[PDB]
Amino acid sequence: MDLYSPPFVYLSVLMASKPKEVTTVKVKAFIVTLTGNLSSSGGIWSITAKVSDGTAYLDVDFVDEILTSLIGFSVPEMKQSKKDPLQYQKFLEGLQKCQRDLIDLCCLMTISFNPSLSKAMVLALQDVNMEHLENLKKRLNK
Amino acid sequence: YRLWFFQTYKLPC
Amino acid sequence: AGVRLPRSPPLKVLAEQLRRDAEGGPGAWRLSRAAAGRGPLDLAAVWMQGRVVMADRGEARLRDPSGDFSVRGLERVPRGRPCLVPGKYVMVMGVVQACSPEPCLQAVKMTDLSDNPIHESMWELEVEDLHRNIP
Repeated sequence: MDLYSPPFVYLSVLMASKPKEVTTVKVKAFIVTLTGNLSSSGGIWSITAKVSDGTAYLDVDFVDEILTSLIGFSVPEMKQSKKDPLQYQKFLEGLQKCQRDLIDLCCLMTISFNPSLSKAMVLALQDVNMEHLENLKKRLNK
Repeated sequence: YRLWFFQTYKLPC
Repeated sequence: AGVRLPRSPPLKVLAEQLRRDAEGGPGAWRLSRAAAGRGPLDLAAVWMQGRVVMADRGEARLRDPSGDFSVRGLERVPRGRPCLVPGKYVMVMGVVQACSPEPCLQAVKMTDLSDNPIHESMWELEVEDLHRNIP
């Protein structure tokens, strides 16, 4: 099994391939646990987690862009919202939506795997579609 | 077992 | 915070696979792959999916395409979109407590998959595909 085989590959297969360099793969995964709080340090959002695809556990960080899109607010927008109660109330709403979305997250994750640090960055999230179903049928020779 | 999602979750092992 | 997880990953399985292929006992569950001519898989943690057909405090019974399974301890797991009512399609991460007459899990997470029906279309194929790629 190829690391480019659609619709997704497996972490256990990635690790067994013993990659020397940082490697992009797409896996279907959920968050087993978060491993830190949401952080805005550095001027950007980050949060660490352990995900599983059913074949392995993987420490990951999520990119700012993903967390901005779940919350509805960038770090600058969050800071600006502290300047006005009505806007800050909207950020709190966005934060609850994000917390919930991380709890329920189960999707295709494009991840950048650093084999030296045994961890990865999640670059993008994608929901499954009928093409994914068709690719899985084709891979199972059906 | 223990998970964290903005609070701790204790589960039986 | 300082978290603690099952030693092994949540393997994807179907109810019938537990019900009929599991052996060993509490705390030493293993799944037979004698049919596919391969060695036992270790079975603490699982990833299972189904339609909720019964909900009662923190227990649920769920139906996947192969059969029913139970889940205990849902009052303890993270609450996303509420989905512990009949009709919801959900995933469960759990630990295997019994395999027959009816598979039973201790719940670690349960999360809603209802808002995209394509999860349900894919699930049985996912189980099969994952099983093919474990040596």
